[PDB]
Amino acid sequence: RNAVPNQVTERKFLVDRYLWQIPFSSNFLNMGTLTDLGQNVMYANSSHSLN
Amino acid sequence: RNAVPNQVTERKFLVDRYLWQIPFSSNFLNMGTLTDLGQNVMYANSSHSLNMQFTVDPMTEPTYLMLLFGVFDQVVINQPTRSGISVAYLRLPFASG
Amino acid sequence: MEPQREFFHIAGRSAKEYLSENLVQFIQATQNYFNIGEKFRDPYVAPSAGVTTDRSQKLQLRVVPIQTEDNVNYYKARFTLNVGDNRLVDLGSSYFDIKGT
Amino acid sequence: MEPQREFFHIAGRSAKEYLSENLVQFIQATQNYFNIGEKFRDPYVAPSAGVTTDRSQKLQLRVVPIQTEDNVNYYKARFTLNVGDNRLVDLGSSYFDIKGT
Amino acid sequence: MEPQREFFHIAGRSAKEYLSENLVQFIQATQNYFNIGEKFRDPYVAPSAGV
Amino acid sequence: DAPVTPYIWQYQPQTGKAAGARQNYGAVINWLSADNNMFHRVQTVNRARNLIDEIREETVRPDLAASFNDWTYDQLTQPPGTAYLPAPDPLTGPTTIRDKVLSAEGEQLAGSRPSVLHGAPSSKVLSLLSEAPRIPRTEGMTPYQFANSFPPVVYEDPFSQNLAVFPKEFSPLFEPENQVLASSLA
Amino acid sequence: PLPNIVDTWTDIGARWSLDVMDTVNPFNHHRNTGLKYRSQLLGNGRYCDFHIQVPQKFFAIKNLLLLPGTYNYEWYFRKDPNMVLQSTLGNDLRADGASITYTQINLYVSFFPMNYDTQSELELMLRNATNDQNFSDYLGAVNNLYQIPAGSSTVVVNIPDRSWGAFRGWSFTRLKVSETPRIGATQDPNFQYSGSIPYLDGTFYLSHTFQRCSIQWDSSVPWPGNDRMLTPNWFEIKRPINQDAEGNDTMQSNLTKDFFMVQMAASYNQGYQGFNWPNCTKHYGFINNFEPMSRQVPEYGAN
Amino acid sequence: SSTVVVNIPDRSWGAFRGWSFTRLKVSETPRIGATQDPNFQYSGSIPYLDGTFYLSHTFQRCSIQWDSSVPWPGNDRMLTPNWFEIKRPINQDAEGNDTMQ
Amino acid sequence: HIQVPQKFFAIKNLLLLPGTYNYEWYFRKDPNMVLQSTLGNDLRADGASIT
Amino acid sequence: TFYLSHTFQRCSIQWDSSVPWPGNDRMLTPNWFEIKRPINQDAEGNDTMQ
Amino acid sequence: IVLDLNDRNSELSYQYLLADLTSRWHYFALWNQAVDDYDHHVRILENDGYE
Amino acid sequence: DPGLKPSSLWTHKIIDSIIANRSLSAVQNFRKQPLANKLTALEDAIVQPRKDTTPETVAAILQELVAMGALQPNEVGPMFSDLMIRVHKYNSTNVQNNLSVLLGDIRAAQSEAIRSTNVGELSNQVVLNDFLSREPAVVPQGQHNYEAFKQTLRLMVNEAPNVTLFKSGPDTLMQVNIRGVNTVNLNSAFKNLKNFWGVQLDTEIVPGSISSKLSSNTRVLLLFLAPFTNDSTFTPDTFISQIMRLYRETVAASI
Repeated sequence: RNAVPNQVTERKFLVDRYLWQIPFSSNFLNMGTLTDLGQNVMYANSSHSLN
Repeated sequence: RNAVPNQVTERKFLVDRYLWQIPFSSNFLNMGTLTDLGQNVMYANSSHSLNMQFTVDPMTEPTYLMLLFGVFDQVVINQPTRSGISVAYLRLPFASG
Repeated sequence: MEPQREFFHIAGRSAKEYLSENLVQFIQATQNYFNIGEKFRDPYVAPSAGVTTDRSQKLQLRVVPIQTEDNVNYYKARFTLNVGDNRLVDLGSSYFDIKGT
Repeated sequence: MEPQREFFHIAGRSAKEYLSENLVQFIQATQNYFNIGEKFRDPYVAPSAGVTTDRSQKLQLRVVPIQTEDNVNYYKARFTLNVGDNRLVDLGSSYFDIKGT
Repeated sequence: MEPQREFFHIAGRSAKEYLSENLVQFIQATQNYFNIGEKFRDPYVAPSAGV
Repeated sequence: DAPVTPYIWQYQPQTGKAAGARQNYGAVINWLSADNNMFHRVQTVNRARNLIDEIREETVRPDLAASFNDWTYDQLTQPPGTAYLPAPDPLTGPTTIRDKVLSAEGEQLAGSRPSVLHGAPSSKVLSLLSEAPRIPRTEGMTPYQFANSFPPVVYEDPFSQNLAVFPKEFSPLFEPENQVLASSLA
Repeated sequence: PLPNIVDTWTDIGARWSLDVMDTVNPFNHHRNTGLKYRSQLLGNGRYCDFHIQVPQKFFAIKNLLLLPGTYNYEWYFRKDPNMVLQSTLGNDLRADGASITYTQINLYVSFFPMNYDTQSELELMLRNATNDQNFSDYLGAVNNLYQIPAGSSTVVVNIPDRSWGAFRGWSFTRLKVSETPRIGATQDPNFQYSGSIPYLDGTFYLSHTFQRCSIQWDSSVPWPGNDRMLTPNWFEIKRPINQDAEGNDTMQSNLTKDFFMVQMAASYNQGYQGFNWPNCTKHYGFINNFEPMSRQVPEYGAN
Repeated sequence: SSTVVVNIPDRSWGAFRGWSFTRLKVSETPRIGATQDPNFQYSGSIPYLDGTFYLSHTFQRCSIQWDSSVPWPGNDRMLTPNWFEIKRPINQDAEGNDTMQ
Repeated sequence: HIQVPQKFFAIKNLLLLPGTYNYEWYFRKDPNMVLQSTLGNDLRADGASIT
Repeated sequence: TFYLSHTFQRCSIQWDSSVPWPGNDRMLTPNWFEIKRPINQDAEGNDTMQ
Repeated sequence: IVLDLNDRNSELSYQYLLADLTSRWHYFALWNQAVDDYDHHVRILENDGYE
Repeated sequence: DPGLKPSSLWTHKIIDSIIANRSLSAVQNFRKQPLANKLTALEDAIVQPRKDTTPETVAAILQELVAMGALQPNEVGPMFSDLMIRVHKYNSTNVQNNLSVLLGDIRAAQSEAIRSTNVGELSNQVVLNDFLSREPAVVPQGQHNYEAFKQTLRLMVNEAPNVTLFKSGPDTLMQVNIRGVNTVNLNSAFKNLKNFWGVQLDTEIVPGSISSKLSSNTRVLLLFLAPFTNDSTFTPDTFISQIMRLYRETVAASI
């Protein structure tokens, strides 16, 4: 009944024992070990150089 | 060592979250989703009423009894044209009861 | 719409049968990432042909003992089981309903 | 670069294909007590063409209500889920993202 | 008369192949509501030579 | 000197079977206060409607009556649809490979041409929309077929034959599990 | 509470639930780990913001697959604090200053990036009339809330003559009137409770107190009526011991021999070849939460 | 009570013309088949014999089913397609469906 | 009021055909064998009895 | 036995110093991968899992 | 295409569907998927005194 | 049979299938067996176990009275144990001859039904309709080639001049007059053709590994059925529809 007004919420999350994985495929599913884009980068055998 | 004699035993049971079921089958087993009495010619092609009385323990306040009838709720849906959709709702046996 | 039990698939053909042959070959190929085959109802019907009779008989069957004996060490129970004509018993369902103080 | 892919079995033939047909019949007989078939790598290849488009297409769509209504008891919202051509949505992926106080 | 290993089904014919073939087609029909099944023994025999 | 009333059939909407047959009360002329002249006029138009029904029951296609309530797939009217043409290769689509080539040249693409519906090179593709199912329908008649076959039968003498041609199908509690087998019996 | 109703001596040595706590909702507890987790997931204070994701639970549009076209998808949300929010004590949230309000919502969908010529084959297969999508409600039931008056025991229900073809079975509990709302109206003014609703949640707890049950078709022909049960006319569920004469008491409890069978035969396909603990047990199953109990009391009155 | 279920068994249904229905008080309706009605303690206007119907409201709903399954008119003819909806109490109303205020 | 099984293996799963059968079986009244105490004392000395 | 996964905000991947990933306007924020956001900077409601 | 009846319960039908597909023990904070339970030693409490 | 007859009697018959009539397939199964399975077949050469044929003879005539419609099928339950309890009591030579004469009239009643109707002309169809019975009748990835393959197989049974179409114990063979490799196992040809119905000739890195999994058994079956089909047959642009127009034009051209 004597609760303070003007309260602000704070949200967070804890993730343990997990590497953030981002797969190298089109729809980010698992349609194969050798993925879709793993075969499509090999078009004309050029190169890429990412950051 | 000096327990009181002539004592009497009292049994009861607590059932939570269950919703007692009575299957409409001949041997009360699950031989199919569509049961065997459901496609029996005696019950399908004829009309019968239902008188079904219960007996519960008296409580101190009013109480609903949540009676459920096992029916077969089904839909179909066709989309024959772009921006076109249509359904057909139909359940056996309690079509608008 | 009629016959209203094969149209709404209460009974009749299974999900691999009332579909197009081109669509069954699709939902088997594109299955491990884009599931469609859970969107089609598959019936599952009882036999209702020669599995349970009209003739009146009991499901569970009490018997009383014929004659009993009480000793200081043991108690004798003696039963006469009757399996009638065209009946059938599995003895795995047999158990003693013993009762005392 | 293939054929250095196919020799190291990144891609190519499955485990019951590049092995000799007498060895496969050995490791299926002696399987319950002396397992060998986990010592042979088996490729698993995504189809890479014909499944996913290349063109610029939004993957997950937010849509806000057209014409709401607010009173004491309820709160209407009305959406125009505008599925264009060449797009497919399962409504299992649909949910209302409600923010309030 | 029939030998002891064969009569009591310690070794010999499996349950698919000493029943009546109209009992096998009967027990495979039910299998769920009234299982006969396990009222018949199945010999499981080590190879004992060449292993 | 009075003809009999024809037995009308009962169609069960679920399962499509016939649920017995009762006689056609509810279409009976009340002759019970007619003299000898109006009674001959009334029983003439009763003999006229039986003569129409005996013509119509001549064409009952007598192997539907043999497998009564036991109809299989080749005796039922199926929904129309073409045969099976195999689905074409999606690699041979008009814009599938060129999207993998024009983008890998450096472009980013967005946009497409509407389809044939506006939302065998091409007859194989458009045969997907009018295709029959794999297994046709078994065990059920549409009311289009239950009215085309099975007219109201007429039973000129009531129950004065052998018990083998006893009309057991007229009872509503008739299952197809019994000793004697069905045939063309009025 | 009064002091002497419980202490460390009450029903000592006896696994026995209290006779007056039986018809009291056990989910109105602070060890209710779901409600404690659902309350702490929002926050700890009084004034809180929230950001939630709600499903679509209507079965026809639960997992429908859509083809191209412009669609129109509206829906009404509730604002009743007794219905939306759950309290541990189960008081009136309408009475105090509890209020829900919505500042903005939006719908999220996920378009699968299918190839434009693979979709052109899959659309044509689903525009076909023989590839119509079928869906079914998982429960498949008809809700009927027949009312027991306060202090009564016998309730007769009456259904006039219907088809009864492809009928599946019965299911029944008891629900308190104060704990069960009226959903068919836009707002229930007689709904003064805000704990767990057993009509909407699973949470049934009055599954006992069902002394007898009898099914009868045309005020004649009892069902099953072919001398199937032990007492072949009615489904006797409880028989209180000191009235029982010959068996009829499974599990060291009041549940009868004939009716324990038709619950194991319905749920777990047993009864004819011996009972055992089943392999796959669901959350709303029978033998998971059936708990018998016993105690003794001395005779009272004389000395 | 607030629900009537009227059942008719099978019949020829040839050249059926239509339906008509009201409500009548039991006190205001005699049984004419007797030579004198002993339970008829009323002498005002009889709506069963005069015109004088006045309880032609209080109906709310009407549902028609053929052979317990087939609806009429089930061709999606009405807005509420499974039953003729007669009254709709306002504050229980969203999508219009109310005439003449 | 309890329910005791039959655990001899030629009856435990026997599928019995029609006919009249006589099924006699003895029960123990020994308190040390039937009952089970925590401390493992002598119950036939400590007043325990069953009937 | 990691414990510092909850402390990433952004993952911006760029192929030839000109081409982002996944590109093609896939995500709601297509240019990078926005992992966590403070809720005061969220007025548009792009937060899962409460 | 959403024709809504009063004899239906889409709320409880979802609660029995979720107990069929997934386990009920786990807490999935997206759909607020947390099971209403009680304490097994409180409802059906067992008075054993004290050690 | 009701049936009172067991199937697969190899523990009694494998040892006089090697000595008498010199079966090579029975030798290959016999060497494979373990030592315990092997010693239970060497005594049955020495002493053969004598089986009582009385309950199989009594049950043979109870099934005939069901077949003539004399008594209902629920009555051979109680009436069989009432007739066996009589022949256990009053067993004599005059009774054991009465069972054989009644049993001799069962076979003579049905052998007259074979020669008069001439169902021996249709002896190919009876073995063949028994073969197409326990089959699944619904295949995945197929179902129009699969239904049409059975109809052209029933056409070959009726239209070919001399096909014996006999059967061994587990399976069904098929013997035509082309000398050499006459026989075709129809059972193991339908396990090889289980997956190859709806296969379309698109996904081939190398041609082969689709037509190479066709064994030498089922390839001869595709050679025997090739002249008796058409182009109004198997659905076009599939794998089986282009075999059957390749094997047809290697027979219609090799004349």
